[PDB]
Amino acid sequence: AKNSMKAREAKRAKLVAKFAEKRSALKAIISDVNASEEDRWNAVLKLQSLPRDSSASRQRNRCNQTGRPHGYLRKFGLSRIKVREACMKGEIPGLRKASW
Amino acid sequence: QKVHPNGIRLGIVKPWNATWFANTKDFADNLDGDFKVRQFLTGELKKASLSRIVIERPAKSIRVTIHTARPGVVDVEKLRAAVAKIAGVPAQINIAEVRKPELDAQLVGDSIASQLERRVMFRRAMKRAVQNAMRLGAKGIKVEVSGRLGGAEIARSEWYREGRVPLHTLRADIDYATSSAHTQYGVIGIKTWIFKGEILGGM
Amino acid sequence: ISPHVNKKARDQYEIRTHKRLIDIAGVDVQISLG
RNA sequence: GGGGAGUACGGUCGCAAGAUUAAAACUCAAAUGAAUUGACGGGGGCCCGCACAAGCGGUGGAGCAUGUGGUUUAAUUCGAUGCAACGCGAAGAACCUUACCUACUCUUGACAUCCAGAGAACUUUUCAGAGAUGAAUUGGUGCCUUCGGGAACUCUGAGACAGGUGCUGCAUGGCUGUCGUCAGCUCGUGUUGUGAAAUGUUGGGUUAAGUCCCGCAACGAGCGCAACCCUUAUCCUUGUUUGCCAGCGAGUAAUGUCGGGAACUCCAGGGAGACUGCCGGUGAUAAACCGGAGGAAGGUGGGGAUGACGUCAAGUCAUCAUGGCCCUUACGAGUAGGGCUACACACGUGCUACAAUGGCGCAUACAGAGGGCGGCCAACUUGCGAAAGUGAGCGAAUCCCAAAAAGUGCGUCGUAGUCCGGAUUGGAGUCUGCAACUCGACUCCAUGAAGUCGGAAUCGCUAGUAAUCGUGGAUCAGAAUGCCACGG
Repeated sequence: AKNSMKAREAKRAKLVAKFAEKRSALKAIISDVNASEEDRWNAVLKLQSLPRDSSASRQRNRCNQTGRPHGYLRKFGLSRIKVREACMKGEIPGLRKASW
Repeated sequence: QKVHPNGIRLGIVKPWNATWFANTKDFADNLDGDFKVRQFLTGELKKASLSRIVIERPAKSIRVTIHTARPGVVDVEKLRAAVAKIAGVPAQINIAEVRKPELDAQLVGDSIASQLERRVMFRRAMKRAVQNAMRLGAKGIKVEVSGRLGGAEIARSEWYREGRVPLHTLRADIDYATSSAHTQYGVIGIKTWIFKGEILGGM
Repeated sequence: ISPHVNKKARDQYEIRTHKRLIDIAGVDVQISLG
């Protein structure tokens, strides 16, 4: 990736751990069946104001050794390309080629 | 075209460079840790003849093994302390001598890589390696240097093979390694294969 | 397997996990006194 | 020397056609002979592949989905282009992603090292703004002690530097497609030839196979073939829970429910088995071939993995890396809203149809494989329903996803634009998310388009295959007609 595209995601990860409690709490008012409709609106209002990048939805899982946005695999944290190169070198434990 | 020699033989005759059980959560972190450790150790042990960093994780720790031609050059406290930092877990570091360091594909390529960065004849470097190996008792060896060779405007790929290198035989104990000589013309790849005899009986 | 396209070209890896129960680096022990 | 040219002019000869004698200017750096290696031939011989034939089901036609082109657009980022690009990179574009566009913003910078100085970090809470940011507002101000010190983080300043999904894949590495899992591709030594080279590697049989056997100026060897690996067929041995339940007794509305069992299914570690080994025939007593016995399995048992040397300056500088080039108050950086989803249309790949071997309602049966913690979500209640309350269990042979569907049983439709088909649209919602207008999925209600088996042409398939039927997974907040996989 571009170094900025990597940087954008560090920031996002920082901004999600920061506001998790607050966001989650707000959201858990825009919901509560036996809440107040008036207070419901105030919860909606505060969640418009929190940094957008504090939404976890706004994170794109990226390759840890490069920063490839596509082709990701969660188990490893790498793109296909890096998963493979790691596996072949014997650097992912347990993971070999498979036939059946 | 061709499968990775270490890849296909993992489990058959080729051990793993990483041995730790993780559940999915940890698995991807452990992997990123290992990369940082490797990237660090490699970047520090540039003039220590490094081949292979084996990263165990015995419970909540990280044991490294710098297999090296130069246990002397390896300092160790600083490495141990540095790894322990990156991993964030009480790290050990063990050392293993590569006894015959010219029958190690990684070093052999690293050698040729250095030599090509110092402006040596690619045929000279390639050929000396083949001979040293076949003398020290390689059952065979291939070396393929690929790039702008002697700074040619067109990239080509020359390779010399002596002995057997039976890549389709899985019981064959083949050591493979890519190196890269970075030069004024560009990158120059050094693939090295070294056949050290079929292992009957499995891993 | 390809850095770019070539979609039909593909490697398939597995991680098998073995699990043994005994009822009195790489192995994950989990003792359960019930 | 090759062209000029056996030509011009002159002479001679001829009825003529023309013959014969025979230049030059100019021009080119060759023209040429023989032989060698390849490639090619609408040359020959011999062989193989779902190559054709034989079949079976498709595409082409419809509506949708998806990709591409074209066009449009402020932008519709960039790449992939016969085979071998076109459901491809992308294993999942509302924002983010994002590379593009418009607008607002910043230049030692979003990101990095160095240096100096200041401030712990951080924490509220607030105004302005689309937001980035900027100015105000409180709490906290710890570590490590040389104690002007360690760190570390924050901020500002300095210039070195940073940054670039900018260009070059025709400078590269790495990776990949392709011939094709085709049976080839070569070397040493010896021999032959002035030599390029040849021989080996050809020839007689044979094989899936340069597979093997004989011949033979070749003798050996290497990379390929095969084997070694995974899986699947059957058996044994070790063990027995979270799986099992034969024989066991006791229950429950039913439950392997539960005592108990270790039998069996199964799970998983270790072994056994298939070798043309055996018999008969055939052939050169060769290789091998045809057939038979035993056997779960027969001649490579089935499937997978494994891709020789190279070919296409094939693909990828946008995964990454990298030579050079270029940009550095901008080709770097932040943000907000658009866009990649546009559409006169063309094509590629799909999905669903056109119906009775069917639809429809009801009743009832048999799977495999996989996934799951900010996850999978039982039960209950509520709702027509999406779901919502709400509440267990489960990091899993335990709990959950979870229902198999084709099938079978009995009705109904009565063969048509229908009890086919499902588009489109109106309306009412649920859910995810800061946010579903552009541009999500889902539900309900209604609406019920095209289509009545598809020209030329063309694609896939030789067996648990095709066809058909559901099922799971990655990516993933949400979004699968694609993809990977699983069984009937």
